[PDB]
Amino acid sequence: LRLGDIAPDFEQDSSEGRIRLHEWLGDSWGVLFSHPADFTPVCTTELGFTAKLKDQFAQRGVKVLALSVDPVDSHLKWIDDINETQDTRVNFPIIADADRKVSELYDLITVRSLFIIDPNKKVRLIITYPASTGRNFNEILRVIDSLQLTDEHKVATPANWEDGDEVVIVPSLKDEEEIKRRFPKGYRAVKPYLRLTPQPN
Amino acid sequence: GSHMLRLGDIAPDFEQDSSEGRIRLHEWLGDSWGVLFSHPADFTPVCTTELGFTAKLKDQFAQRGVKVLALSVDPVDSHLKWIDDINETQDTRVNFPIIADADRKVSELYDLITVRSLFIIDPNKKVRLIITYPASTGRNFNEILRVIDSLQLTDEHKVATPANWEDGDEVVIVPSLKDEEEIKRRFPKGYRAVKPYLRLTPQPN
Repeated sequence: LRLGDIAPDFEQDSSEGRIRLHEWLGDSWGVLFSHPADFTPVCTTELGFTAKLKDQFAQRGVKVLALSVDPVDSHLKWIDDINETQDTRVNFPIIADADRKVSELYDLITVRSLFIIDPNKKVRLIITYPASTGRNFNEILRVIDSLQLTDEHKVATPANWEDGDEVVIVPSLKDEEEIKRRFPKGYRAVKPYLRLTPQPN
Repeated sequence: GSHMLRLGDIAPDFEQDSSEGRIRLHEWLGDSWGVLFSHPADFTPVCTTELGFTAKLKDQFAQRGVKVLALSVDPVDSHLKWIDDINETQDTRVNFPIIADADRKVSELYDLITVRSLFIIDPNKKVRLIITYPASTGRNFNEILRVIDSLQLTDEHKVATPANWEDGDEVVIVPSLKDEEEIKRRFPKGYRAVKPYLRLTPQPN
């Protein structure tokens, strides 16, 4: 699976019923989190933050699913532990991938991958962390804010950009009357290739 | 043989020209941690800002014993001109080598042939993290540092960093460690068994 590939559609059982990925997503952004097994400490804490970021995901029109190979009864029992020990409520599906169909489809055969999926079902980011190291969910939101903004405007987000920081005009946009139209907040040519503009609102 | 690198793969050695002389990767790293940053081409705005921030975190990489290399398919002369623009527009001084991969040898070897990859390399030359970001979206240098803090800690002690862990926060005892006598030795500060598989322990010294 490479960036710009279609996120392969699947049908699989889950903690919230049988799920067809593409149909469930509809026109929403997606984040598929994979976890190697239920009742694992790092993963427990990650599914905690994912549940706690319900509203943050909803604001951005992002649907979230987790994936593990353990059965539905295991997932449901694990959700009880997450809800209690992380002081939250898992609101989203954990896919029960017992037959490995979804894991093979996403080339997941210890490390775990997240896949960011756009409304046209394209993989826009693949992040793999080792088992030693839990995710930073601020970074996941900041990348989604980058992708959404750079899909809606001809900008790219610089190093250590946060929502509201100024952005660079994309290098391929070189039409000077087009640049004037598209960026009424104005821009600075710091270099021929480095053009800074306030984030379009 | 050249292929898309996976965690635990050895970061393959090479010899290549750079902005700071002809470099052999494994020899140049020695027993330090390494971060190899790729950049598709010189004079690209996101990449300019990334080499700026990378140069600003000089002290931060050196505190952690981490050596930094950039890599781009462009000659030395082009790299040196670009370093002048980076140093000036980003208010810094690039003090790490930008590899001049003009014959594409290192890019083909790392199978990087628009995205850019960073590889975190441990003392035994193993890839411990790969982050590929698309051209639209600049990296977060705070996260690269936090993951280095996680990997270094989780190599010296038998812990894993939970979600949203920062340096000095509670950690979890790796599941693979289950010998309660060994645990008692290694964690004198003690631990909370929230569940049998979720054992929280203050970050070791």
